[PDB]
Amino acid sequence: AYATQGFNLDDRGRRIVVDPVTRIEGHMRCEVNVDANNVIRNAVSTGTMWRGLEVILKGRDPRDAWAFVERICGVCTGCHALASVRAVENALDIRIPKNAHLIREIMAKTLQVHDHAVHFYHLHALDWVDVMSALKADPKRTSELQQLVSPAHPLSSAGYFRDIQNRLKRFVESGQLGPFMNGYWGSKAYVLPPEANLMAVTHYLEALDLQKEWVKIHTIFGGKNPHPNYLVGGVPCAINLDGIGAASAPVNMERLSFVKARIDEIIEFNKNVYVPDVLAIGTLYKQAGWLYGGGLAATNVLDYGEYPNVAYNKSTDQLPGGAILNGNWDEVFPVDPRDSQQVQEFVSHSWYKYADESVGLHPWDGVTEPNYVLGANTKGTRTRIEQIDESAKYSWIKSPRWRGHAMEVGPLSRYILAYAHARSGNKYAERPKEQLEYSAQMINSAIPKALGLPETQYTLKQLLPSTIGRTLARALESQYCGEMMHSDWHDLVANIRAGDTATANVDKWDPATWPLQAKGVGTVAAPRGALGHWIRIKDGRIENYQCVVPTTWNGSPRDYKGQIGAFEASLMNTPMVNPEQPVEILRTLHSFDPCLACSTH
Amino acid sequence: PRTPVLWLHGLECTCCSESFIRSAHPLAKDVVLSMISLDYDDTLMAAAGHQAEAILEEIMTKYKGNYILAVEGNPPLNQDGMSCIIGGRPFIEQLKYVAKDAKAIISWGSCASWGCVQAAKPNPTQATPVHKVITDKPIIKVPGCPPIAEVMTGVITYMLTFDRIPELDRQGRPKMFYSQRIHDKCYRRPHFDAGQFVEEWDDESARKGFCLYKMGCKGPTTYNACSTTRWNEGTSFPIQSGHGCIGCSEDGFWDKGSFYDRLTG
Ligand code: SF4
Ligand code: F3S
Ligand SMILES: [Cl-]
Ligand SMILES: [Cl-]
Ligand SMILES: [Mg+2]
Repeated sequence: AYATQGFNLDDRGRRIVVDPVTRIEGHMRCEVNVDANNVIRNAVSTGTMWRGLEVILKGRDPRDAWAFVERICGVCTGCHALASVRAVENALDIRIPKNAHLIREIMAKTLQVHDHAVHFYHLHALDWVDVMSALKADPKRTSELQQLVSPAHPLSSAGYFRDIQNRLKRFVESGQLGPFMNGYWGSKAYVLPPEANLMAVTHYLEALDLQKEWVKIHTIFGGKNPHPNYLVGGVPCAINLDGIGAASAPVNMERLSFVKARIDEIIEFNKNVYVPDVLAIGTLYKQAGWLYGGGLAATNVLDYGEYPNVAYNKSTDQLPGGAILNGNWDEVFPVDPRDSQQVQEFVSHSWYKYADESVGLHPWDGVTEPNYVLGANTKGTRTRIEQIDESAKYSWIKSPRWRGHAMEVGPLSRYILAYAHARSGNKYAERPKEQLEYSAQMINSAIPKALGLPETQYTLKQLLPSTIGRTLARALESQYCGEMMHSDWHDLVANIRAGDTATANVDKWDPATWPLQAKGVGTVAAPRGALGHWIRIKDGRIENYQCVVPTTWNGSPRDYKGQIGAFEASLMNTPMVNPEQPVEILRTLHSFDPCLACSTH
Repeated sequence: PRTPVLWLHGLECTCCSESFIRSAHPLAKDVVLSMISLDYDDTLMAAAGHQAEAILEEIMTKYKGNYILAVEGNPPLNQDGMSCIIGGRPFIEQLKYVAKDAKAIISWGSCASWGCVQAAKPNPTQATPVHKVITDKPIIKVPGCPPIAEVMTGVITYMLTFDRIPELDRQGRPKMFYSQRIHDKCYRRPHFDAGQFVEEWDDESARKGFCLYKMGCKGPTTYNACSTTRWNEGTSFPIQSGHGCIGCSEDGFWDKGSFYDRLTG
């Protein structure tokens, strides 16, 4: 047992293993210890995959890198490509034209919405929603709930909900439960009434059909989704308004109109389906007293800051970043990805090796040499682990820290940062502040009043650092991203109509024009938090390429000082209804939206 | 009853799973609810840990020789296989276990088919395609990074309707989707035929949709349905949106030189 970061870790209780952790991207193992009353008193995050992209990149052409690193992940598809082209452009002093900037922003915000909404419905919802309970719902009362939760959503009739319920009934009655097989249905950890479950399952199905439409924005600008194409110096999707037949361009007015139609659909979905569902589900779990899962969000949060309303002008970031420590929201520290003393990665408890593992390496000096070795207290063998030994090396995820501090990253971090910035007088963060205040009022008062529940008085400081808050911030971010790209579209079309059709700067395309050595960094507010790629170029080739990815931060194992990362902190001090059913573990881990391929790359 | 599908994930990026759910015809919703029984899939399944693993034995026993194994990603042979761990054990052990009683095996995507990005030089994990590990079972390769959504659901639809693997080429790819090179029906082909090429990004030629051969397009050597079926319900494909094909459905495409270096000859 030891104390760290205000957490009292204790591994003397009953050990529980969850492997595989499902409804995430990629491969994770989680172990906990629970006390005499089933409360988690120790948590262990193990990334169970590695591919070695950083090693693979060595010696290759910086212009090709984006395509390699894009394949770090097909869920957060394109965010690595964006980080890569930004890193190369930074190294080579390339400035992209305005249309390329706007198209990249639109693609980024499309990813945010798609990734967030699919995460919530298809990966997260089953931690809050009992599908079997949905079978018991009254269709008319479900219709009535839908009208209260979201008056503007037109899919609300009792007949509609009855038809969806009937299809679910027949599916279950077949005896082939598919994705619902061996689920935790009926657990006392589930608190929703049947009608809320049926509404949510209905939206799960609605979202599954709709998500394929949103990504057509990627398809127009980047050729395909998953894995749209990017370009060092701009975008490949050249613009020509008059061009028809043999002279047809990738982007004309009809293509832009198509994009706008998709953006308008996104805005409807976020406002009418996604945000109201999370507000309602959040309210009901709040009423049940389920405010667990805050972890590091209560103290230390970080993001690089993103979405400048003026390109290359960081003061205009619409999700302004930095770092908060010790839960002091009155002080945002600036974060500099170039500073060797700020972002560093340890491998003390990871399956890698450094010359000296008492130090953390800034990614320009990063090293990725695998070292799969298990500690003396392991139960099992090298190829058959029964209980992992967290006192030694226990993960394929490195341990990123900021000035030595363990930080949480992600939409929640960005929303806490936005709130802090707005309170200091930052006008660019007005919208997220407005969303947060609106959400707190809905959760505390409006939804309770509508549902005949007691009104509560939680502050944002109390509500946000929780698994509910983390889930809320993601939904709000989706909505904000849809709104922003609606504006970006207008700016893009206006710029083109004013006569600027440029999409690529090719002045430094040819490596004969490059400095003989250079270093660069590209950062992105990726769906799961703070993403950075750090590159060193020598004689036209990649000398070093290091990625520090959002789930690397959140899912990280302990560092040299034994400080825990966001996943482990979040599980601490949570009661489990049944230690053998990982309902609460999944609910909280899933609230970070773990991407394990991203975390390990 | 609906044919059980056990969908395993090795080393991967999950692009094939994402592509699958983009399918418009048929909808992935209809595939899952009405066509297959998707009994194991890390991405979507309710059960975790012990409850998830217990599904595999149950389905393999009840549907012995009558379930489909779908594999996304691939097994690593280095690090004693523990660069991909499932249930405390190497992925390769799960793969071999589930494969033994499958009636057919689908290798989804370039990862499972050939190795894809993790197998690019110097392949630190010795990531190895499924057909090099499973050598005694019928395997259909559906390559591409990822494959087109309707190609994936088209393969499933054929297999379920006919209880057969469709006709394959010598590389194990379904002829119904991989018989054409991109360059055969690429809409920029008339420009190629006239020697009309983009030479620099966003040049006048690029704005007129000239051929991308000199910008490195690997369409002439790449077999896929991208030029005709296209992507995301026929919305575009890489070339239509202005970037050359990078050869993503072909074996070892990461190690055939820069994406921007033109083909020779
Ligand atoms: S763009 Fe590529 S596939 Fe199309 S005609 Fe030119 S070389 Fe062939
Ligand atoms: S890069 Fe891949 S998606 Fe099609 S156009 Fe080329 S085979
Ligand atoms: Cl060992
Ligand atoms: Cl390959
Ligand atoms: Mg890294």
